[PDB]
Amino acid sequence: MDDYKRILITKILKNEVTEALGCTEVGLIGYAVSLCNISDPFSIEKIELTLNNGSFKNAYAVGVPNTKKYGILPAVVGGLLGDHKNKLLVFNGIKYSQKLEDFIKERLKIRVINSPLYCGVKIKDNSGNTFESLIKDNHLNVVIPKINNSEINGSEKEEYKNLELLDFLEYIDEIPEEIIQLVEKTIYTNNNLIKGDFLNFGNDCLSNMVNKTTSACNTRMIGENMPAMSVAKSGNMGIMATLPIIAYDYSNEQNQEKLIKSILLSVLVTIYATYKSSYLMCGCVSKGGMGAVIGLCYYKNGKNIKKLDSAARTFTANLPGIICDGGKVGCALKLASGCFAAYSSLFVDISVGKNFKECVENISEISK
Amino acid sequence: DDYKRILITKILKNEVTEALGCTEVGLIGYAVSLCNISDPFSIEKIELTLNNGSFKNAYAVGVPNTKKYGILPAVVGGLLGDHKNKLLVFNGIKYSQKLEDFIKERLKIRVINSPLYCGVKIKDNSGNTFESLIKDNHLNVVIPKINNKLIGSEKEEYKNLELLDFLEYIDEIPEEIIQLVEKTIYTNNNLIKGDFLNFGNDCLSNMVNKTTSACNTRMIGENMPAMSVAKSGNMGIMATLPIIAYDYSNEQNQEKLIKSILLSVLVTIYATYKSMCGCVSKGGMGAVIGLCYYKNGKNIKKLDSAARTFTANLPGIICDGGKVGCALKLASGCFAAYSSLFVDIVGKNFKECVENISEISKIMGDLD
Ligand code: FES
Ligand code: FES
Ligand SMILES: [Cl-]
Repeated sequence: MDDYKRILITKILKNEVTEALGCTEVGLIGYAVSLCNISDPFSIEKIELTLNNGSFKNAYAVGVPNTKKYGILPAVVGGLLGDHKNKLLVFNGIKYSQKLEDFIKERLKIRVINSPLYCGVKIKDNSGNTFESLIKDNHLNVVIPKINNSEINGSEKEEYKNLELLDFLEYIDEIPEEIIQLVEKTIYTNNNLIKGDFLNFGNDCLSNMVNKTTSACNTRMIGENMPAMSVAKSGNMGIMATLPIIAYDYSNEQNQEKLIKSILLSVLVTIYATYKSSYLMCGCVSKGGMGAVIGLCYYKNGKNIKKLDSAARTFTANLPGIICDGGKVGCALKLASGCFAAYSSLFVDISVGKNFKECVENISEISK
Repeated sequence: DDYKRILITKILKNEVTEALGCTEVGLIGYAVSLCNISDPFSIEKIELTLNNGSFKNAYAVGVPNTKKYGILPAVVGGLLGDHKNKLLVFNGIKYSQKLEDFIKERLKIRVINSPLYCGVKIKDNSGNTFESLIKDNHLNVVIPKINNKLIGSEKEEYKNLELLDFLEYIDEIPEEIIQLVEKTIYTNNNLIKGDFLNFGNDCLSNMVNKTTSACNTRMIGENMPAMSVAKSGNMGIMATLPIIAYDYSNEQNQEKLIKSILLSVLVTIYATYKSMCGCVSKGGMGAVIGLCYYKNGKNIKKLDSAARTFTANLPGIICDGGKVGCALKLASGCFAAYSSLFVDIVGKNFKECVENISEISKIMGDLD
């Protein structure tokens, strides 16, 4: 029950659980374009956007919220219309302009590079003035312009990646008030993404998990005007960490107290797995699904360390596809596979590590 | 028209065979039997060299007709069996507890990090030496030099066939092939014993439960054979069991079952010829195609969509955990094959998909 640990986990939770309107690809472009703070978008002579291929491929299939359009072009226009103070909720309240879209299309150049996360914007004005913007790395830090920080150090995340599973189990038993509100907002937000049926096999627990997870994932993908609660700057890791648990709870006890603790443990595990991991390819399901299998195991078996280690082991052995196909449906399919692996891991015991910590570290080593 | 019928029929008779135990123990038994020792009690030393990709998948596998698990009883079973039986070497053996204890004192196991390898070296109480070697794939007997029994240009022609060719073949099946398909259905249905992965009752959870149950029956070493496809019993289970379970859950059409099972076997052999493990990537492709034919008939647009979705939702490929890891991979294969029949998007068509999965399995094999 150390109070130093409680403040460290709280700061990391407040830093890694954030709202994002639209998928990372379009939202990141919109935020980077808004950071240039152009007063008159019609006074622009040239706009060059530099994106890495790893991320931003599949941006063509992503709906930009409040535009009724898909891809990079509407995301740039949306950024010119949005406010940088909104961060990844930049598309909120924007009034899409078809006039600005056609104006920008005949002025937009896209440069694609082969590198980790990168989103740079360079803009030439009709008066010679230049404006630059830059968001970099999977932690989405604004490099250009220099902004005031809520300020997690490298040593802080190093301390968190040395914590044990028991530390997260203790934390969920005495959750701060501010974190209870955050978890409840996460549950509400990600449950609101459930709309039309995407993959409904039956009425049982597993199919409700698959159907609700794939439905929330499709709602984001099509460009609906619903924010999502992302975990470690990934809206997919957010859905994967929360929706299989929200659906499991709906199919079982409908216990709001158990749901808060299981969702929180899942987010804590998802951040932990992300911090231990190195990026090169996807990981939404290997990290978010590990949070889900642990969170589901806590809902099902309580504070049982022998059960938790057995679910981590079975999940690591039944790990889904390394590479995601992308496109309009790829992520939804991987997330449905993640549901199956996380759910089925709660019924098989193996003999891939010897415990939760060794399992997360093993999945980290396979990222080569 | 009739040239294709004879080619397909010969390949069907050559690739659909009975197998008693799992490949790991059966391969050891066959390699030990290839030394053809007259008196097993006249042996001074036995060294078995195995690659790790098959050693780890053998430490808990039951050896048929022994009531024991692992490498030691498989070697003893090989000393008792006949090399003319190949993959059915453990058939009819009379296990000797005296020979087991005798051999345990003289047996050395060397483990190497390489593709499939199973070598046996034996020193006689008279100084004479006897060597055996199977490598790359079971039945590839390098030492001793043997005449080629089962049948490169025939497989090359079959590798160039279209999906339509298999759809035509299942509409006018020879009598000898209908008996083979019925024997395959009976044999693999007989492996279903105790429930392994329940999930209640649904078409999907029935497929999962029956597939994982048949796998567990083989894994524990029961003296009941399996119908293997391109050798490998796991590939036979994956190609047949999900279809047998789907048929039991929806209608009970024996005619549609025969055609769907046959198409699945035809696709499974095709995918194998167009090539590491791949039990689920090849057998599961046969299953999704066979299930799609049961569900939609001779519809090429549906079949193309089923292969595309399966290729995008492709399971693990690299199986860890152990022997239970195979049952988990086959349960994941059930989910991917079943769910692929409800989502439309990869290759673009069946042929491009089989060729694509083949290219990615090579990349996974180059990791180690
Ligand atoms: S990009 Fe991660 S699941 Fe698709
Ligand atoms: S060896 Fe093929 S699924 Fe395990
Ligand atoms: Cl096998």
